[PDB]
Amino acid sequence: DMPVERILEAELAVEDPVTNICQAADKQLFTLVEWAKRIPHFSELPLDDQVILLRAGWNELLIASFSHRSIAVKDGILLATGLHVHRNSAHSAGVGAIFDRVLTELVSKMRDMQMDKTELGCLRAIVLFNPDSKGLSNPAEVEALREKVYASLEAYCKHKYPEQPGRFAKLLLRLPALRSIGLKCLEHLFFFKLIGDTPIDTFLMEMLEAP
Amino acid sequence: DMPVERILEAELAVEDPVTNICQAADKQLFTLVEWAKRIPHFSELPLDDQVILLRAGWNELLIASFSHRSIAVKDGILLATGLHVHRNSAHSAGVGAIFDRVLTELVSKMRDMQMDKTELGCLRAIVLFNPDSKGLSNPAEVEALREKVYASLEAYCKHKYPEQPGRFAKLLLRLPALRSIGLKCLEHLFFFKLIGDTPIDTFLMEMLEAP
Amino acid sequence: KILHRLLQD
Amino acid sequence: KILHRLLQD
Ligand SMILES: C=CCc1ccc(OCCC)c(-c2cc(/C=C/C(=O)O)ccc2O)c1
Ligand SMILES: C=CCc1ccc(OCCC)c(-c2cc(/C=C/C(=O)O)ccc2O)c1
Repeated sequence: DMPVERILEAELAVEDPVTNICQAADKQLFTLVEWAKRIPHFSELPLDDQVILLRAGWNELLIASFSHRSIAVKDGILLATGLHVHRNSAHSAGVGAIFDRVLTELVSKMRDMQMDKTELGCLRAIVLFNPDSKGLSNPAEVEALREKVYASLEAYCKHKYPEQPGRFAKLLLRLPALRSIGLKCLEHLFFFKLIGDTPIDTFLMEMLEAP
Repeated sequence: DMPVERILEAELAVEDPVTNICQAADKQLFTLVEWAKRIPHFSELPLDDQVILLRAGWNELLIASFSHRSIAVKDGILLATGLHVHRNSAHSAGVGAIFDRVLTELVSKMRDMQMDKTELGCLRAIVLFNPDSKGLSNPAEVEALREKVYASLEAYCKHKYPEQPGRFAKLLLRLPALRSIGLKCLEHLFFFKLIGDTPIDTFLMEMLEAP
Repeated sequence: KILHRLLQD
Repeated sequence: KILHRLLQD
């Protein structure tokens, strides 16, 4: 059983522009661990698989969080630290391209369809249960958990928004954009580290380091 | 109307390891143009939008083709040129990592679920109708075409495979892997060009050049 | 360029 | 490392 009610409880339970973005990212990594523990059956996975899943999806998981958190913001991002980053500030920092991609492809799309927190949690759980993660001791088990997530999500969409039959497919079709945006954001993270100009904290540094 | 029958007609109508891979890619770009013309309503889009869509999805479109084409191959890829590239040959060429990703995340997943050519065509049409493509004169029109594609796909899955209710979601959940694999393959293409050691033909070269 | 010529006919 | 310590308790 993969009840969306508990997945919602997990989301509700965890509730220089570049430097401020890295600070918020490092701060949310600690919170991300607590969130994953609240997703049903995640803590029951082998510890090494839990590590693999988080190291593989931490970035997309955080990006999906601050994007949905910013649906009410006008041309800006609301960082977990409480700071509002406007697209002008991001453009003046040299990261305007990827920042714009987040607004057009994620925040705005979430705002237009009024993606609720239950659907966001289900999507974050879907990316969390990535059976393609390399090194998983049992990828089939992780895929079975993913299948139960989007199985409960579809039923929730067809019951909550019965007049929007395509809402379920629309939700899943934002994951490709989430995947590419995460890769690009990660490249920026490596350039920030490589250039050595930006402070990278311990937990965020650990994610930048190889397996 | 977005009949899957015509989308199937489009798929049926177009039916050194690194150097051989680039040759096949360049050869299929010409075929990709013919395929897109057969997708309903694509030729009715503005010429500049047709260019944007193909330049944005040509790579994922070709990768999805040769992957499904290789479901019957054992630990190998079947290039459009008729050459079989085995994972050992790809590993001996230095591109074993991404080649393995294609096998585990795409070919094998397609083989396990017996993805038919109608579903492959629908997925390729979904990536073709990418409303996130930058520069589209009317992204809403492209999104409306994408919605009609996965609307017909869902009905086709629920009718063809009524005992597999999750098949529709499973199909869409391979697009994230397709997105990341395309980006990685594209990086290799740029390294091949930058190193100047690999022959890059005209059409493939045109895709490597900026807008 | 080449794409434009192929999208025409 | 830090992830392991946080996944324990
Ligand atoms: C809008 C786009 C700009 C931008 C560029 C680079 C980035 O990564 C660099 C650091 C990982 C990020 C980023 C921010 C966060 C913060 C989340 C939060 O505060 O809740 C998390 C992950 C990220 O990748 C954002
Ligand atoms: C299995 C993975 C290895 C690999 C690595 C680099 C590659 O790109 C480099 C050239 C674009 C590709 C590739 C092959 C094709 C050929 C398709 C066909 O013959 O139908 C198309 C696009 C591609 O990206 C494959």
